[PDB]
Amino acid sequence: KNHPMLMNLLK
Amino acid sequence: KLSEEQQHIIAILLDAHHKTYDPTYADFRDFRPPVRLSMLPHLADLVSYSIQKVIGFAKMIPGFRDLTSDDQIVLLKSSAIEVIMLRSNQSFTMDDMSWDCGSQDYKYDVTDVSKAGHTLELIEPLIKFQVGLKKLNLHEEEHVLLMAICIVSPDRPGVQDAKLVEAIQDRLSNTLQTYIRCRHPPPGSHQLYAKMIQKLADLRSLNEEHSKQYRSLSFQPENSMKLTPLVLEVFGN
Ligand SMILES: */C(C)=C\C(=O)CC[C@@H](C)[C@H]1CC[C@H]2/C(=C/C=C3C[C@@H](O)C(=C)[C@H](O)C3)CCC[C@]12C
Repeated sequence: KNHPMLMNLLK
Repeated sequence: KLSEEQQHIIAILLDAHHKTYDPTYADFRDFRPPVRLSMLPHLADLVSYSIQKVIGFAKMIPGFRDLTSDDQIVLLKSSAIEVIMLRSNQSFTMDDMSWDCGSQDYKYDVTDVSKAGHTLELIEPLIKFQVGLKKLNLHEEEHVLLMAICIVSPDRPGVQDAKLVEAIQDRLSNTLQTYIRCRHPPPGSHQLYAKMIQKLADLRSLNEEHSKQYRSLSFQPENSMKLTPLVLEVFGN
């Protein structure tokens, strides 16, 4: 999605 | 009447805000020190920290989990700035017309924002928005519900599954409408849900303005370097 940090924080 | 599920929702939203908002503002020490674009390094840090907290609140929201990872990401990316403006109000004070974080160093005023590199075009509507929001004098229950409704909006750019997003929002909206009639007394209650929804439209405009402001700041690399990687990812990318 090109959003690594947001995706990680979300998990 | 307020259904048990509705009460359940409110209780969750309150606790989630409590977990993600520290009224002591003790973490502000960690940020790069405010300098009086002198303010940009400190404010970029405050914004980035705030994005982290908004994410933490967002996970807590009922039904948020059910959304696919892509829909969660688009919702946060679009709404993060608006939530920060909304949440920021607890800090905000009518007396100074400034955001007050328990210390002079951490008290923020229009000239500080300007030092961040923001024009009055963003700032002036921002301060009016803060003023109008304060005037509502919302119950903490209303404040947390409003943040949740802001986040889970179906018309956000990039949303995959709008109907599912709309369904989560409607349950929160219905909880809000029902809460106000049940728990908010006249005359403060009058046209409260409509006034609150008008605040969400104000926020869309602020977000749209912020993006133009970011793009202008963003265009220069040296200014961009001052921002955090989270901030670049959420607003850039
Ligand atoms: C543009 C490149 C830099 C920016 O600072 C963009 C956002 C600016 C314009 C303001 C939006 C909200 C403002 C403030 C918020 C204060 C707090 C946030 C909240 O999460 C919190 C924990 C506290 O209540 C403080 C005041 C400073 C300017 C803004 C960040």
